Amino acid sequence: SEHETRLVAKLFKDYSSVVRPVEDHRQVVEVTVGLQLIQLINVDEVNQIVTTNVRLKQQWVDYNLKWNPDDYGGVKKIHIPSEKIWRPDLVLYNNADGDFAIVKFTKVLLQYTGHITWTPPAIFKSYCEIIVTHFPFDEQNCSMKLGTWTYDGSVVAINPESDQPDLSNFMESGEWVIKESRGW
Amino acid sequence: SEHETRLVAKLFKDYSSVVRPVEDHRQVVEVTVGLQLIQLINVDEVNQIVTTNVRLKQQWVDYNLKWNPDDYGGVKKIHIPSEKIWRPDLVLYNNADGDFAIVKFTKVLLQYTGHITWTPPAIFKSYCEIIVTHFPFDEQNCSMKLGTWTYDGSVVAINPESDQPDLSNFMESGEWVIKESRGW
Amino acid sequence: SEAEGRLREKLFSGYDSSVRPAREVGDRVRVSVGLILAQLISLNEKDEEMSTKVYLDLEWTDYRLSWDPAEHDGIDSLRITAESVWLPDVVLLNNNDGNFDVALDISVVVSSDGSVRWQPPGIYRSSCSIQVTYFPFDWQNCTMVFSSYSYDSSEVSLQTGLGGHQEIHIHEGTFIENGQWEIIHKPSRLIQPPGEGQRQEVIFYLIIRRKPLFYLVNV
Amino acid sequence: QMTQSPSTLSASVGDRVTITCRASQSISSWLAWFQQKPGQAPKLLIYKASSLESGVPSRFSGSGSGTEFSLTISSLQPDDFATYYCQQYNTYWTFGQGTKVEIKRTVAAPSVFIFPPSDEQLKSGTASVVCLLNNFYPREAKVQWKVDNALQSGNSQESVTEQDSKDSTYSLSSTLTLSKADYEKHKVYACEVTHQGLSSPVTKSFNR
Amino acid sequence: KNEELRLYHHLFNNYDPGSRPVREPEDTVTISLKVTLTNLISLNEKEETLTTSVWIGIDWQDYRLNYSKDDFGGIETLRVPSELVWLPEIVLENNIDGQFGVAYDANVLVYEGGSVTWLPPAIYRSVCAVEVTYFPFDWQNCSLIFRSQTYNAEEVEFTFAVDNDGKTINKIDIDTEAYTENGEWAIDFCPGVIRRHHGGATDGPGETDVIYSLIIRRKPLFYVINI
Amino acid sequence: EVQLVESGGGLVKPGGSLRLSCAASGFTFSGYWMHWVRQAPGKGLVWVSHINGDGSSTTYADSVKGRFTISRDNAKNTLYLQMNALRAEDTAVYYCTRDVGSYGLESRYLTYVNWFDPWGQGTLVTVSSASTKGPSVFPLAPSGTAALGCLVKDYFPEPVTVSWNSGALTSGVHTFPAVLQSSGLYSLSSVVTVPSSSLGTQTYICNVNHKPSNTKVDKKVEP
Amino acid sequence: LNEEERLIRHLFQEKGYNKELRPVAHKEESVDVALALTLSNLISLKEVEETLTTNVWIEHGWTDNRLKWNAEEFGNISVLRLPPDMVWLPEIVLENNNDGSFQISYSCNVLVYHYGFVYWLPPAIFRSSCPISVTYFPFDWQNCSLKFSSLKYTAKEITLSLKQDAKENRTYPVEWIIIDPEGFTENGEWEIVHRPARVNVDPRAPLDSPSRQDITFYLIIRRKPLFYIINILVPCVL
Ligand SMILES: *[C@@H]1O[C@H](CO)[C@@H](O[C@@H]2O[C@H](CO)[C@@H](O[C@@H]3O[C@H](CO[C@H]4O[C@H](CO)[C@@H](O)[C@H](O)[C@@H]4O)[C@@H](O)[C@H](O[C@H]4O[C@H](CO)[C@@H](O)[C@H](O)[C@@H]4O)[C@@H]3O)[C@H](O)[C@H]2NC(C)=O)[C@H](O)[C@H]1NC(C)=O
Ligand SMILES: CC(C)CCC[C@@H](C)[C@H]1CC[C@H]2[C@@H]3CC=C4C[C@@H](O)CC[C@]4(C)[C@H]3CC[C@]12C
Ligand SMILES: *[C@@H]1O[C@H](CO)[C@@H](O)[C@H](O)[C@H]1NC(C)=O
Ligand SMILES: *[C@@H]1O[C@H](CO)[C@@H](O)[C@H](O)[C@H]1NC(C)=O
Repeated sequence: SEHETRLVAKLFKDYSSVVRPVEDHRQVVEVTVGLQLIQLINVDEVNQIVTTNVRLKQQWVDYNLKWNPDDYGGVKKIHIPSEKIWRPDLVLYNNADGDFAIVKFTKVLLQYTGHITWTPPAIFKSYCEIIVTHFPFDEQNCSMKLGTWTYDGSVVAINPESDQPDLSNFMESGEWVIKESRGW
Repeated sequence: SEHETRLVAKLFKDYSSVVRPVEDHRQVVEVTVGLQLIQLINVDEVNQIVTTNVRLKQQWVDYNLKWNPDDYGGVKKIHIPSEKIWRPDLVLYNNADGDFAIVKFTKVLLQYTGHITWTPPAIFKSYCEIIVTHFPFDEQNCSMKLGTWTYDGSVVAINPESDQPDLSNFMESGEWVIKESRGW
Repeated sequence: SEAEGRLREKLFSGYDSSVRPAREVGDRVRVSVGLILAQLISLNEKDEEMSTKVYLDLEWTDYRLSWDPAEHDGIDSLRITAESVWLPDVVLLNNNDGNFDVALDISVVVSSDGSVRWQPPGIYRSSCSIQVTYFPFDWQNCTMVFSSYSYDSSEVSLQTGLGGHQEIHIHEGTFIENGQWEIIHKPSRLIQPPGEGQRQEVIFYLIIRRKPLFYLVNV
Repeated sequence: QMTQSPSTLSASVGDRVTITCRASQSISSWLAWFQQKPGQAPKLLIYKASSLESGVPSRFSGSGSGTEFSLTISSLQPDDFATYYCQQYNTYWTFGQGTKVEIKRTVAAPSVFIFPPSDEQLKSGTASVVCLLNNFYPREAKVQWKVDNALQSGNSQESVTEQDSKDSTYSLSSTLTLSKADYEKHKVYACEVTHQGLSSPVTKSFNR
Repeated sequence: KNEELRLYHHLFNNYDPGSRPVREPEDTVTISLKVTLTNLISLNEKEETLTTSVWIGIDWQDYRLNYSKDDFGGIETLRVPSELVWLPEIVLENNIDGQFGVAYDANVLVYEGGSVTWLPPAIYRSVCAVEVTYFPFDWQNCSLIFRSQTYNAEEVEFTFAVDNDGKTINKIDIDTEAYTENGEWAIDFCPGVIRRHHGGATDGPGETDVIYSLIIRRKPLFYVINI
Repeated sequence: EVQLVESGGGLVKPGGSLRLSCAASGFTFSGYWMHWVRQAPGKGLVWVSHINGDGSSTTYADSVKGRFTISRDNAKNTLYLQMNALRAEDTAVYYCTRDVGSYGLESRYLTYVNWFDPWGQGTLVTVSSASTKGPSVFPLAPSGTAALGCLVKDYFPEPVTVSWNSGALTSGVHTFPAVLQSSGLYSLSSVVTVPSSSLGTQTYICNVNHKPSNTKVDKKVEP
Repeated sequence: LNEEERLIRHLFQEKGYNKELRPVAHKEESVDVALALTLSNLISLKEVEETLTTNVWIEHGWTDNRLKWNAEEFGNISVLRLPPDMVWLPEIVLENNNDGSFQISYSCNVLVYHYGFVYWLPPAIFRSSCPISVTYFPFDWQNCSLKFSSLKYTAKEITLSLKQDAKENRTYPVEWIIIDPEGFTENGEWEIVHRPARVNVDPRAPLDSPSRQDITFYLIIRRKPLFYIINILVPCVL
């Protein structure tokens, strides 16, 4: 594991997490965003808040965090603290009363090609207009609006990973059935 | 303060809080432990938890935190932050849903002889078998088991300060009367 | 603020904020303690705790933080982050929720003579033994006991704030009056130790009368 | 270790210049380029191998990484004739041997003059003999002392003048120092010049 | 001079806690796991949350942290802060309150021979879907799922700890003497299973976790008497 | 404006000691690493030493590892270099310079770069075992265009100023850089090339001035 | 991103930026801080606890002359995103909180423009004291306030003002809480009638007091009594 130590020492010697990670400042950072819904924790009709457990998968290439595996004993991927690198500042724009941004700074998986995958967990408390007209036979349509809070489209570009959210690891809800889900 | 500034700079120049504070590793750190009960906050019978406000007086000797007062203007005692020094890791073994260890890191009083007194506060939430047979004429017997989590008796020895808990600063309870108290 | 930068650099060269200021061994640091009550949030009888929002008013002298204003472009005072200077470890001893400290450390005001005035905000939940006998036509005597947690009276001496009004300050215009409690009295007292490890206290008392209209109408 | 190239470079106003630098080990980007005119202090032109300073003209540019780096001047100006140094940092700071940029002009043939030791100096027991090359370009080879057609070495000293402000030519002096006995033991003394501007090696001699 | 300080300098002057303790990248770190439950605090049915007090025993090998007692005055154990050593970053995946890690970062014990032991305590609030059909005469099957937050199955794998007789402890351990049964819930069973999945070529790197299944029985006496 | 001013140079005998000082202005002195860099006469730049902002960390060149001591006083905004066991190879112009890339490295967003941006004019240190002596002025006379001049030999230390009739003439000066002889002293020749038609008419004299020796020579060159 | 690495190094390392010092040439000067408030959603008004819970985006705007640059010297960079802990901040807090959360929730990046303007839009969840008038309940209207001031700085150090907007090349103050007409979802029980914004200066307090100046954003909110009507009043009255 000395090769990985040497690589990590090399990479963060001339690194800045403030600076966006591409070669030229006129370029746009391309971020792929996907949402995995682990659990629908609760729907509060009074305060109109949907609380959910999510994994917010974010993928992007860091131009400066590249290496040749042959020069480092065949190491092709490593794990890095997320606080140490530049990240997109994704915020839940329609947060009701929870955290606006990611607070659980888990580690990122970094490939030798500069590709970073970061899949932090979060508890999203989002504001959802609740139509109680047909309650308790009501259908609700609750959204999660995500965006880079301080970066606009000319500097950081976000694209969906898939047309739909990832529901493969979704826990069964004793109160709701998700008929349809989609990201735009 | 200039004398104490120079003393504090000298003491922590090459200090280590990782290793035990003994001249030789075959010696045992002798810790005197004394629990002061300030308040009996609550007795939750359903969850079998007792919430109490306590002061956990811990006394020991640090071999390397000694000085001659004559060399420092006659300073015989000082107060220093507790986070800087080695401490015993006393844990409440029967903690129910509170803190396992001390989290309020108050200052330690350090004598020129190396004697440390550290009296942190804590909220102990301890799991206590609640017998409800004679409720509300019920007598309860809740314990608070304390021990060094990671140090065994061969490296760190704990001794009670007194046979009984210190109830001198105990606030009267409107729901309970402490018939008896004792530490073993 | 280049002159201010030089003054701070001068003041904090060799300065240790963990060391109590005492030019000589045995010198006592006099700490004047006062209280401003921004809001009497509540008095929970079930939990037997008084919730208040306050501003402390701590005054003390630190000789290390003195300077000549003539040598520093006439700067007579500074505003410094509280963590940068030595603070007395004045805490609420009779807190009910385990929170001893202030809500926000903010900034100290340091004068050129070494005087330091610190006015941190604090949301405090203090223990109050409820006299239930005349509830809801009752009055309560809830105390806030402030004292240094570590330093003894031979190191830090406390006195009631004034400059002599020994009372909790309540600003007439901006006080959030409680809807259920009327403040009858609001004194402050310095409690000496009985007869080192001995420690003074500054106790701010709130004698408060309940306003029982709700229970008259509903019960 | 550092290796700069070329040690010397002649050009004119408007021509492109490229000075290369090479490190024996990969220094990533930790390289700075400095300029130093005669009689002044160094001035940083580039840091981190491509970052221009705030007040530097935009003609200067920096490229390179790992071991191979380079400084480019797109259009020379009269103020750009200077000695350009490079500096690196791996765990200590190492400057590279500098490279000088001179004004380029037409070739001018040298003028050769040999002076014999004064009689006042000979009274003291020593002797200084000078051979002077004037108004020549470029700075090529040197002069070779002959003592009765015997080559000398290790006893002569050399002096060089900086490019002139008007004609932009060089001047060179070779000074031979001998004792009076060694001066008198031999008769014929000559300096021979080999330089590209001369058709054949020019030997100028004198007899005592 | 204390020999503990000499050993600490010997082991940690040149040490990276960010790198796995493997000689080659393709090697796997084996983690011996035990989970000891001390108290079952509650099962809140309205929020479907199981609150428990546990402590996890995590054992593994770190060749970089190897030493012999003969060269250091007979020291057989060294306590150091957990932040200084590499950890497999075990988390409870099926938590409900967002708390993944342990309650108290206890010291790791480094034994001679490169063995590292970490015994952190934890308060866990886990998801337990409540089967209501026979409430209050019901029993529940609450899962505790543990996994590495960072490393895949090829990087870090799990095995169960063994008792003194060598029998595998594939269950939640409970100290009978110190255990006080919850006033409403009796723990009838607690098997543990190490699961491996996503091992196919299309799935890519394999994943693994450890699932304990607390089969708990309600004591319905309160509902019988009062309702 | 950022300014660095050096002082404390001069002539020191080998085996002695010296103290170089550098006064800084226009910036926060304590927030930057500082470097001493020497340039020998007619050589390239060579890094001497480095000191942190506070002064805990110091670094030196291998040739000055045990003999030099770098220090600082942030109250006075003064960098200092104590030099001991001086040798003839330490004769150089010494420069104090600020490492701009070392500011704010305590923050995680800034990493170090080598950015020796401001440089002082420098101060000259001459390590020599010789002593002050005055020059000797000899003729350099002819044996195309004719050349003549004055040879100024065996003087120490620099500089020597050559003048003709209080500057009445504007062009025709040539004076070569001084050369360090093996003895320890300096020599040069100041010359003029012109056509040979001006032999017989005008009288001419060369004035040499060497201030350290208090030498004012006015040597008349004639057939 | 060579160019803004050059710019960041130029601003913070070359010019020695110190975030502890205010952006002023002399100490006697004051820093103008313009404040606006956008109401993302009114979470709740708890009557028993007398607490208003709101989600607000606070637009701070000020000038830091030390953070100026010429754009065409730095690749025509016109704006920078920086972590808020590198730069000096005008620490504004909610004075009238009743839970101890004085500060903003998420410390987002500051936007710094080449002409020295620092823009900062932190979002926050605030729980503020709102005394309740029960006289006309459930047909009542409440008058809550969000009072913003600085405890680290006084009127001698920062001057608080309202944000200024432009229309037809005419400047006016923003004297209201900003609400997006499309993106705002109304609270299920409370309708906003008025939403003014005011700069309050106390002439009696000294200029070195934190209580001298503040900016208050008020919410006059009318209860929608349909729930209470249907579920309480008609049954009870009948
Ligand atoms: C408390 O809760 C735990 C956890 O939920 C339960 O334990 C799980 O129980 C389920 C059964 O309900 C187990 O799932 C079963 O696993 C079998 C073995 O799987 C392996 O082999 C198959 C090939 O045969 C592979 O495909 C697979 O990847 C494994 O390698 C499967 O054979 C079962 O399939 C059958 O049942 C399912 C469900 O009905 C059908 O969809 C299938 O078509 C097929 O008929 C099934 O997948 C699971 O492995 C258990 N997990 C553990 C022990 O960790 C406890 O049973 C529960 N306790 C109670 C209720 O008392
Ligand atoms: C006997 C019938 C009328 C039932 C009793 C009705 C009682 C409870 C009265 C008291 C106050 C009344 C409300 C007061 C104001 C309005 C006006 C308008 O907004 C629609 C009806 C509405 C909302 C009223 C509905 C009826 C009401 C709720
Ligand atoms: C650890 O080092 C000891 C002493 O140097 C050596 O005997 C032993 O072989 C090493 N570890 C193992 C696992 O063998
Ligand atoms: C920036 O824009 C100006 C105007 O078009 C242009 O002159 C310049 O070259 C551009 N690019 C820079 C400054 O890098």
